[PDB]
Amino acid sequence: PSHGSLTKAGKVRNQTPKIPAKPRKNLTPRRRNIRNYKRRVLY
Amino acid sequence: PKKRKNRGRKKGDKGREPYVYCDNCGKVVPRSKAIRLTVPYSPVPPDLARELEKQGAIISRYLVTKTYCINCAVFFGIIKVRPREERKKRVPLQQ
Amino acid sequence: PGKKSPYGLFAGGKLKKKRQKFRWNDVTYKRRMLGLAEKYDPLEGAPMARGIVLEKVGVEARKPNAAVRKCVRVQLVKNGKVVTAFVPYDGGLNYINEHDEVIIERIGGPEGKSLGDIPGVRFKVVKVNGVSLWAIWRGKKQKP
Amino acid sequence: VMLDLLSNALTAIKNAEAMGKRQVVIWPVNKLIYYTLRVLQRYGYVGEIEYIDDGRGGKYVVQLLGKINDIGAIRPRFPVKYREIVEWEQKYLPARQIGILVISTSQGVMSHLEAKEKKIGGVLLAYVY
RNA sequence: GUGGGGGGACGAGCAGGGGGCUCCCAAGGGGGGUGAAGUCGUAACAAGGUAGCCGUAGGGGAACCUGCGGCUGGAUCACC
RNA sequence: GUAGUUGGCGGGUUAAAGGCCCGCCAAGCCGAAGACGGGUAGGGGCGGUGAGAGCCGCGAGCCCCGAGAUGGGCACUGAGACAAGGGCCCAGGCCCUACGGGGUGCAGCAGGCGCGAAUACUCCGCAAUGCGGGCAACCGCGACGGGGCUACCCCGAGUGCCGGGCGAAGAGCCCGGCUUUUGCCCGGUCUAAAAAGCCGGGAGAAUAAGCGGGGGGCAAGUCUGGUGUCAGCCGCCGCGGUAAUACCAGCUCCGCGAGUGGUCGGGGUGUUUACUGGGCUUAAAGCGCCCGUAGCCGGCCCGGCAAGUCGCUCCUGAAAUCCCCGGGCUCAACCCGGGGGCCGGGGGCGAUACUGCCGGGCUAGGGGGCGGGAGAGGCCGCCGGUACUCCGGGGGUAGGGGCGAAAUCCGUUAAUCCCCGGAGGACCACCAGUGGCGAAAGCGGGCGGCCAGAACGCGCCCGACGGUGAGGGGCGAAAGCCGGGGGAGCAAAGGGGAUUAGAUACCCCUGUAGUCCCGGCCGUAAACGAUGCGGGCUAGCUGUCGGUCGGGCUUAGGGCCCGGCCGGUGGCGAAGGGAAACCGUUAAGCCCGCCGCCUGGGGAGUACGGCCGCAAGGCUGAAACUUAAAGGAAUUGGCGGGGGGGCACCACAAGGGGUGAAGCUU
Ligand SMILES: [Mg+2]
Ligand SMILES: [Mg+2]
Ligand SMILES: [Mg+2]
Ligand SMILES: [Mg+2]
Ligand SMILES: [Mg+2]
Ligand SMILES: [Mg+2]
Ligand SMILES: [Mg+2]
Ligand SMILES: [Mg+2]
Ligand SMILES: [Mg+2]
Ligand SMILES: [Mg+2]
Ligand SMILES: [Mg+2]
Ligand SMILES: [Mg+2]
Ligand SMILES: [Mg+2]
Ligand SMILES: [Mg+2]
Ligand SMILES: [Mg+2]
Ligand SMILES: [Mg+2]
Ligand SMILES: [Mg+2]
Ligand SMILES: [Mg+2]
Ligand SMILES: [Mg+2]
Ligand SMILES: [Mg+2]
Ligand SMILES: [Mg+2]
Ligand SMILES: [Mg+2]
Ligand SMILES: [Mg+2]
Ligand SMILES: [Mg+2]
Ligand SMILES: [Mg+2]
Ligand SMILES: [Mg+2]
Ligand SMILES: [Mg+2]
Ligand SMILES: [Mg+2]
Ligand SMILES: [Mg+2]
Ligand SMILES: [Mg+2]
Ligand SMILES: [Mg+2]
Ligand SMILES: [Mg+2]
Ligand SMILES: [Mg+2]
Ligand SMILES: [Mg+2]
Ligand SMILES: [Mg+2]
Ligand SMILES: [Mg+2]
Ligand SMILES: [Mg+2]
Ligand SMILES: [Mg+2]
Ligand SMILES: [Mg+2]
Ligand SMILES: [Mg+2]
Ligand SMILES: [Mg+2]
Ligand SMILES: [Mg+2]
Ligand SMILES: [Mg+2]
Ligand SMILES: [Mg+2]
Ligand SMILES: [Zn+2]
Repeated sequence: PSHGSLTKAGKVRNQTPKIPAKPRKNLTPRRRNIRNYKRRVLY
Repeated sequence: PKKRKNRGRKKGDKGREPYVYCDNCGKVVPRSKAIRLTVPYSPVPPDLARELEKQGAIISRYLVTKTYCINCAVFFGIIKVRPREERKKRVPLQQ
Repeated sequence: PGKKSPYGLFAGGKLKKKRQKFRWNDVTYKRRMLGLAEKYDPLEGAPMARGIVLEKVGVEARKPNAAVRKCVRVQLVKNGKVVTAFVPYDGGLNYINEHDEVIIERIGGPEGKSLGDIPGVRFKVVKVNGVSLWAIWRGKKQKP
Repeated sequence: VMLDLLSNALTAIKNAEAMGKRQVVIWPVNKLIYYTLRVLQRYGYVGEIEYIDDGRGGKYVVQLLGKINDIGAIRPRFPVKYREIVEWEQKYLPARQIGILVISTSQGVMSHLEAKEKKIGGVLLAYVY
């Protein structure tokens, strides 16, 4: 059948190279709606 | 899908048919759904020059009917596979 | 082939009985009325249950797909029944160990049956030793 | 076996109107049929109504004016109240200004407009539009 | 106020059978069904190479075969 | 099913009626309008969902009624209990003890263990609301009130505003200014006291955003890296096997936001439960056919009633909840006040069209008749027709029979073929038909007898007597079974001869049950029009059958032709219907009734139970589990050991030269 096995669990996740990610804080609802109005309705 | 409105046999308002036996066969079907082709038939065809009007030699002809099931009726060419439009054409079966 | 059937003005009870007779042709109504879920379900109608992991197993995906989906065998505490529970997430099986208490939960899929290409698996692991496997996989928590 | 002369007559009228005939003959008949035809003629859906005295109960010859879009007898004969007239109105008729229900009340067979005017109820009979 | 013997209604409990409805356990089977394609044939689909199918009975490694009656959902909507 | 069970009579007991209990007497009582039996469940106000009908119970919390206090019983006191923090006994636990005894069961408010996916403080007060006691003042109250904890439900807000720059118009950073909700500190008020709330005061941008997702459904990336049908995604469809928009990460964008997600259950979805409002020719689905009980549905007119129905009114349907309106909390959520409903019960007064009841009268549906015809309708008896097999005799030799070819086989004790006789079993050729009869199954020679059921014609009789029909029945091919008779032909099983790789098949020879008759059982079928039964309406044209009427002719006949009606039986085809094939006055159209059946596939006509059967078996008839389709009609193609036509020295025919064998080149 398939060439998979239980010994190969997590292979791709363990093998992918770790790239550090920037810190980020999401917006509050009012600021998000402000941003969407600014970027979509406006220019 | 239902081929033909006849059910394949013009049986009439009845429940069961007396049914017959096929010639060269025996698969056959009832009185309807069978072929009953008629031929003139006479022994020794075109000897009427050398017989009949020589000696006294009075011959006889006998009209003869042959009954065939669907398989033999197709087999001896008495029935073809006509198209859908021509399936409802009323033709005699070459006597 | 004509005129429903009991249409009379004083045919109300007969119409009600006739309509109630044909509700038993519905699989859902019959199952709900006869309690087949609470008789034959390993979860016994609960949205989740507890179990102890016995062995790690790998099921083969259905024909067009090629993969070994990794599950475990879990024995439920409340009934003792042993059922195969899919362990989701990449590398999720490595957070599972034998004799580990796990939270068994319905895999989803149509009508509570098996999921897309996994044949005959109805459950999946949500918690491992009291900690959610999602949090463990994401690193927000560590398995105790 | 014949059961409802009213539904029989109404469906005969509908069939004749579908075929675009000028007159429809109605046999057997009763006073309910006569009053229903009277209400229809009053509202213009049915033209002249001639009685024929055959020995077997009488006949009604009704002239059709091309005015019916759909006719039929509401069966069962549901008892309806004055406050309940409006939902049956919306149930059987198109538009709030088009068509009429026919009702049999203790003051006689009338339209749903006349029933709402009199503030009464009764038994629904048919619809016209 | 009582203490004995007896009778009475109510009536637990413990002894037991009787029955039922349930639920498990069992050496061994018994008909089945799902995989992935491993063997044997080729039964169905084309007049599928013996037209097909239905009920029934017998027979056979097996698909199935044969007898009887039926159907066309036939390969015939068609004698003279 | 019931046997104190149902009722009566006389008593006892009770506060009081009652088989509540007792003595006698009778056989009664319940049930297919579903007894009894099993299962589930406290009932209601009410709640969720849907536009609504409706479906569901989250019918937990709040209010009303019920029952219980570890299981099962029985009593004291008292107006009231057979009494949750009172009593006695059995059971089954547990705690203390000085062994003699005693106490105890949190389903009270906290709290602990256990179970489970799943849970709050061993807190404060009798100040509000009430209650028991008291003349009262007052007292008590784990009721109640207050806070605590907890992503309980609803409501209102914050996590900054303004301008400039960089950034991209974004995020973010920086610069200049503004504000202080909020968070923090203080005072008053508030609070039973606290906490919180509100008023006021202080510093300060300062203290405060996540969850899910971006291949389609479905808003958001063919951007970058990694992996390479592995790892993983995936409610469904589907990705991943080197260039992944779907997996792992980065960047970036999207949805909602103090929430956002996963799994469950309900509703929507769903016209997949269909009253509104589905379907049953072929997709799932008309019982094989008919008789009929309950039920449901039922012709016309007149008179009476006023039961259903309709109108108004009254007594009601607790409160909360729900809808509308006004008002009060900063608006809000919420609270207060008024109207409505809360789908119902009953009383009074009215109406009579419709339904029902009662009475009288009809003939339109139904039944019963009379007349001349039609019919393979049935049962019974007698008879025939050829064919056939066999037997006996006569003729005449040597083959016959069979097949693609044979062979087995029959024959020299004379076959096949011919003739003369006899016996036996089946069938009823042509005529003969989408012809007839019958409910279906089914029925095909003639004559006779006994029955049955229709159509037609009628100024005949009765007067709605009708439809359908769960349950209940009766009839019901073939095969098969039981017992008896018969047995010509055919022929499962079986034997043999062939064919084949095999041939336990297809071909040939043979052959037994069986096929036929009598009595019974079986009770099934592609028992089919795959089309339930009854009635009405809706263009026509055409073949044929029966009756009848008008005209014409006459094989002068019971005959033929044309036209009309009624009733069958086929074809084409209006309107209309349908997914389409197609149906289309013989509807699958437009309607009025009643019955049966269907609710994706497989599992599976399976298992269990019951009933029926001599048996085979039959009827009835699941679930677990598994699956994303199975399926209908039609279109294009492809193919066929189906049909038809056309063509070709990369086909054949008529020819010529060759290659295939030897040596050598390749
Ligand atoms: Mg038949
Ligand atoms: Mg699936
Ligand atoms: Mg084959
Ligand atoms: Mg074949
Ligand atoms: Mg055989
Ligand atoms: Mg044989
Ligand atoms: Mg008394
Ligand atoms: Mg009693
Ligand atoms: Mg809706
Ligand atoms: Mg509570
Ligand atoms: Mg007790
Ligand atoms: Mg007590
Ligand atoms: Mg307790
Ligand atoms: Mg407690
Ligand atoms: Mg107080
Ligand atoms: Mg909020
Ligand atoms: Mg810029
Ligand atoms: Mg304070
Ligand atoms: Mg995220
Ligand atoms: Mg991504
Ligand atoms: Mg999009
Ligand atoms: Mg996705
Ligand atoms: Mg449907
Ligand atoms: Mg079908
Ligand atoms: Mg039928
Ligand atoms: Mg059946
Ligand atoms: Mg059948
Ligand atoms: Mg009344
Ligand atoms: Mg109010
Ligand atoms: Mg109420
Ligand atoms: Mg109320
Ligand atoms: Mg009947
Ligand atoms: Mg029946
Ligand atoms: Mg037989
Ligand atoms: Mg024999
Ligand atoms: Mg033979
Ligand atoms: Mg059928
Ligand atoms: Mg259809
Ligand atoms: Mg047609
Ligand atoms: Mg069945
Ligand atoms: Mg059984
Ligand atoms: Mg083609
Ligand atoms: Mg040549
Ligand atoms: Mg050579
Ligand atoms: Zn033949």
